[PDB]
Amino acid sequence: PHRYRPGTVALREIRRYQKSTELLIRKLPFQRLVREIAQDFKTDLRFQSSAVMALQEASEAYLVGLFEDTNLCAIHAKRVTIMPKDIQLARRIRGERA
Amino acid sequence: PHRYRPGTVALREIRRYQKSTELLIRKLPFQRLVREIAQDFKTDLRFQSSAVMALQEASEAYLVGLFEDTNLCAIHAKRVTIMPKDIQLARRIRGERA
Amino acid sequence: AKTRSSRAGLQFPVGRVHRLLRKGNYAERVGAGAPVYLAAVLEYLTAEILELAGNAARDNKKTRIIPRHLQLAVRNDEELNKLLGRVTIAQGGVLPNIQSVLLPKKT
Amino acid sequence: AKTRSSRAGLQFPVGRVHRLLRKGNYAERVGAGAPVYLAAVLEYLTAEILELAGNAARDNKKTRIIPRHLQLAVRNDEELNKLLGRVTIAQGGVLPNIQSVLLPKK
Amino acid sequence: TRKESYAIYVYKVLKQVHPDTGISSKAMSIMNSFVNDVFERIAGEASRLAHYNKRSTITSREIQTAVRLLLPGELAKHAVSEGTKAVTKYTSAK
Amino acid sequence: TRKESYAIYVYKVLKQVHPDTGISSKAMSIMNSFVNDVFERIAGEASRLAHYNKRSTITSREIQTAVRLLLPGELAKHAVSEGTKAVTKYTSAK
Amino acid sequence: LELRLKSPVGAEPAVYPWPLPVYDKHHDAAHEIIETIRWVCEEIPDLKLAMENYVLIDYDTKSFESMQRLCDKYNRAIDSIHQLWKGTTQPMKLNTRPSTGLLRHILQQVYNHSVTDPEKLNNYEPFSPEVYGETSFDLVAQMIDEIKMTDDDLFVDLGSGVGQVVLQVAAATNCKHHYGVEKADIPAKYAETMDREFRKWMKWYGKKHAEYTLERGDFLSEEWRERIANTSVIFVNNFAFGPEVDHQLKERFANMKEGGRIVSSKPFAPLNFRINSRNLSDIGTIMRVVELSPLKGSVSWTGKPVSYYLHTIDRTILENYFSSLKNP
Amino acid sequence: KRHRKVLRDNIQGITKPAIRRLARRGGVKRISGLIYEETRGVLKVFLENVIRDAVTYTEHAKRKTVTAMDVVYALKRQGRTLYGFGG
Amino acid sequence: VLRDNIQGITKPAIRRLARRGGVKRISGLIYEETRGVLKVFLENVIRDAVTYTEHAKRKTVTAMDVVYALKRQGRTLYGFGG
DNA sequence: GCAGATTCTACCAAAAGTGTATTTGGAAACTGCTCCATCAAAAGGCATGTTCAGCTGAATTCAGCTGAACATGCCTTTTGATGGAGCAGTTTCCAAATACACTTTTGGTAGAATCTGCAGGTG
DNA sequence: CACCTGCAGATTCTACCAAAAGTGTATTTGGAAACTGCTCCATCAAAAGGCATGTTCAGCTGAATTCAGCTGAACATGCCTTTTGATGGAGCAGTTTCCAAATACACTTTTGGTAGAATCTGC
Ligand SMILES: C[S@@+](CC[C@H](N)C(=O)[O-])C[C@H]1O[C@@H](n2cnc3c(N)ncnc32)[C@H](O)[C@@H]1O
Repeated sequence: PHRYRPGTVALREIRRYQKSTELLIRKLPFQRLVREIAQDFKTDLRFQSSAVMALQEASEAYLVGLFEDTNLCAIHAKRVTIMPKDIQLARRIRGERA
Repeated sequence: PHRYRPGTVALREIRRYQKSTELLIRKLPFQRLVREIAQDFKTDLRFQSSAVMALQEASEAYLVGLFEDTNLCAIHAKRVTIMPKDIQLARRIRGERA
Repeated sequence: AKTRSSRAGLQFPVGRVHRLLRKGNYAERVGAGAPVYLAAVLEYLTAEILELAGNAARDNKKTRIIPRHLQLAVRNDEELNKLLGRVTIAQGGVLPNIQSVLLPKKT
Repeated sequence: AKTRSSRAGLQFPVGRVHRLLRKGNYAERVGAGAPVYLAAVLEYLTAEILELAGNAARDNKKTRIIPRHLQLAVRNDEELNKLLGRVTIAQGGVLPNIQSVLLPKK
Repeated sequence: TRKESYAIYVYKVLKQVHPDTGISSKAMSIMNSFVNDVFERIAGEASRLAHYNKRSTITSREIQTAVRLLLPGELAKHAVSEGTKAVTKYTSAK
Repeated sequence: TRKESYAIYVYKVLKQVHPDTGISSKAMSIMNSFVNDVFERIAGEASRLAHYNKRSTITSREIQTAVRLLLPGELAKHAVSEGTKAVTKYTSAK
Repeated sequence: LELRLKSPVGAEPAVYPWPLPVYDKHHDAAHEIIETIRWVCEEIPDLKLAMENYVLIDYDTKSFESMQRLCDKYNRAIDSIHQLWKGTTQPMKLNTRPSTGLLRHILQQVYNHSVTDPEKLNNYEPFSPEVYGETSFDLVAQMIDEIKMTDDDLFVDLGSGVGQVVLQVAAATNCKHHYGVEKADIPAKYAETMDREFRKWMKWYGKKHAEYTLERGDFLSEEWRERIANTSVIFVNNFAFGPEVDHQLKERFANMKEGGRIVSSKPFAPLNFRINSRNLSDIGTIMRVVELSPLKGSVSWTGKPVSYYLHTIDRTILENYFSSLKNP
Repeated sequence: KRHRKVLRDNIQGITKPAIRRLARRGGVKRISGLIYEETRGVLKVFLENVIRDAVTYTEHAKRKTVTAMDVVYALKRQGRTLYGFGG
Repeated sequence: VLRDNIQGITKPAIRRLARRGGVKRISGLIYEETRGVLKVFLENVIRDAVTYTEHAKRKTVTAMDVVYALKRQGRTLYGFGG
């Protein structure tokens, strides 16, 4: 049985997703997370569907860009595997936790 | 001939400079640098004294905070010595390079 | 009669821009040349982004500009990338870019 | 005539805040309570920083607040530090802080 | 030509909070910068709030929402109570 | 209530640069956000500029300086020429 | 007294006075002495063997004695090579093209002797045509290699500065003629002294050059419209001359005959040229454009890579526009 | 209006594969097992912050519906300007 | 002995800045890197300051021109007016 | 001991507060109508959970060599004193910006109709 | 990846028009322009406090080596998101009424800022 070596498919996935633009988090699950969080802030809120899509476009752009920085932090440490400490260093330098 | 080990005095200086607030770049040389850069944007300019001082307070605070991030990057790579690649990583994540 | 846009040789609406400047509470007064200059700049920046985005669309064998083309245009252009450095273009995706050390083999 | 500040029980100048709001081109109109509310907010924030700054002068055995004390008060206070996260206090220096890994192996 | 600042009012507040504490010129200039800075942030946020809602007027309500958007948690809560208190007191006075 | 957008003007310019190229509604929405965004940025820089200089009028001169402050190198140069040209022409036509 | 470095061919030796004249804070007579000696060592195997004698690599720029022991070793070594050159070994041929490291050095030597004060040429305020010419060696080499020069061609440098680009092209490639025109009086005046000095120095080193003229004129003029059209290789330096000037130069590339190539540091039209329904004023209706590779080792003072852009006159662009308009 | 199901633990709807995909778009080739929970925590903070401000704009306008514009303004305030939704 | 101005920002001055920044050991290459970074910082801030100077029709860069420049660059500075 | 903060007298345009009359933004009131929440049903795109082992991260060891500490010596910076380059305060004056009444043009947009780029599947 | 079919999204017209935008007098005034006084900036001299440079070696960086076990790849299974539709109605948003509160002067009063003189005090 044929097997690509570890990393081969990962690289293929990188090329595929960097070529496309569709959102990567499932839509309904993201909508529920938005509603759950909003509900804890204020009860009985309604949402325009484009308000939830706007939050999703912004959340995914934010996460993709944070993973780029995280990746640079792992590579800086001579690793190719991102780890919680890379995300933390990236957020600290960005002033998100500084 | 008494001799402090490598690092002992460095640590001593960190403690000393983190306790004080005086500027650390000498004034005249900073002023010359400022005038030279400005001359490229507009010739025959004068500077209020407070203008140069504000530029120095801002420039020094910028470099000191950049050195803090640089230091976290060197430490992230398991070093205690900052290198150019550490400053570059910090600036890129800050979005000054990105 | 003639529009202030025609007198200035512009496609963008000088009248509209003058109005928006007044309603925006930017200053007590807005001179006549302000909206002309501003409409001109907005028109120029939009010409620039559409020039590059239409080229990205052509590069991708498409005749219709979509958000991805606006993003490729902006991100592949040093100055537009900086001007929009803190802006997110919805459905724009990102530029293909794989860090070298992650590629296989050697040499 | 009683100053608007006294009527509001404030030290900060309501009249001046109203004037600054009007001429700042923030809106065509400015209601009567806006400058009062805003002045009170500015007074409160001022008291908060001077309160912590004064405490820092005290800890340092000083009776006069200097920039260093404002910096120590702000950077040691989680909320003020975030409010002023992109502000540089001239002659403030930084908080004493050495990364643990840099300390000698006692 | 007059150069206005918040210096005298900052000083009155200092005396309320620390009666026997003074403040240097440089420190006062920092406090003046602070007050002007917060004034501008709050005012700008209030300005945007009214424009977003197509209102010609910045009232205590826009100042309040601006405060909740700009200040961190506890600071916002106390600023809001201080502001509400001052407008109440003010409104109740011949 | 009628809601305005720069759409028809963006379209006119699109046709000048790329005659046979169209634009999807989502891209046009992005272009409308872009124009509004830059308008606000330039207008705000102009406003502050005028205030800093105690001027109650925003003239093409404040727009030009705002443009120089806001735009990166080569874009500022070209924007400046286009605006200057538009004003000189405008003023010649009446 | 003085320091003398004698010619390998027995042209006329180069004389450097003592005390050493300084041209600027980065170029002095001493550094020219050291550079000559390295490059002559590289051309003549035997010379370098004779430079092995006595003390070597303990000379320093200043100190009469330290530079005189090097000069004196060189002058003896030249004599020996001249006696040898009467024999089985023959003179350094003047049909041999120069190598890139050697060519760079010949222009550097020449430059210092024409321009006795380059800092003054470097004071310009950005955004005007007075902005002093000259380009890095690497860029000019990129042009020479990629855009072939043939002996059916004519080379012209609009805004040549001191004319060093023209000179470099003429020694390295042949053409019918090679020219430099420069507007601002000071760099053009120097351009004449460069043309003469360059010719003297090419013989001196025993290497081949073509035929060239550096001319003092104004490249932002009517006469030069015709010069450009009957020319087929245009190098033009511009970017920091202002949009106003970019328009007027563009108009003159419009006058150019089909086939013509323009090498510039300015992208006159987009790379990917798309039609406009008002390209009756835009230069791109008559040219294909592609951007040449940025070269690192030629950074500015903002630290930006310098590019050149290859534009080729092709009227097919124009023919297609017109046909689309004839339709319907 | 009768009932309305309780919302809980929806952060788990941000699955391991979705996070892997987002990291791939970000150019990531290998991922530690601890990254998924760390990313959920970071996304929750991001969302709480933007949603808090957006709802603040909603309440100020005295509406009960969070609009795309309330989100656009909230994003803009946070220095995350978003184009494409009226903003 | 001459001296390039940016070189006036000396190794010792840079080390002190680094010390206040908590730095214990420094690579020799740091000094030039720092100079380059500082120049870019000053070019960006001074360019804007001078833009405000010229708009005001002045020949003197004031503290306020600098304060406004720093503020628009997201580097708000307290203590010099504004 | 002293640079810098504090106390005090005198001057006054600038503000700020009070009084009067007019103007108006936007709240309540009623309501048209978009679009949000929600239930339904179907199904396949994906999430989940597992197996297996490639190869990565983490540990350990070690030697070259780069930076830290430091002693040695002078040149660039800091400090204090002095003509003017212009930053500002004042006065004059018009080009140009509100304010206001019509008159005309135009960008939206509601509704129905036909077009056309390319998503999506195939080989 | 070029070719080819079905379709949602896009560019194609008709008619209505209030909101724009523009054309035309009257009235108002912001700020360019010129002259000028008062700062405070540039520059020079000299009293003053680091910096440049070469030597020595401690200990750090990074190369080489090893391996436990994490994490990627592939796979089986089937859940739940997605898609297509419909519907009640919450509530957003349009329209008219109309006062509480804001703008708009005009006038009286107080007040914060500035300038100069001189004593006081934290550090
Ligand atoms: C960037 S400099 C050229 C430097 C040199 N060509 C090089 O490549 O290094 C541009 C030159 O263009 C010249 N120039 C501008 N307009 C010109 C004109 N109309 N006729 C001749 N020379 C002109 C200027 O005087 C200026 O020296």
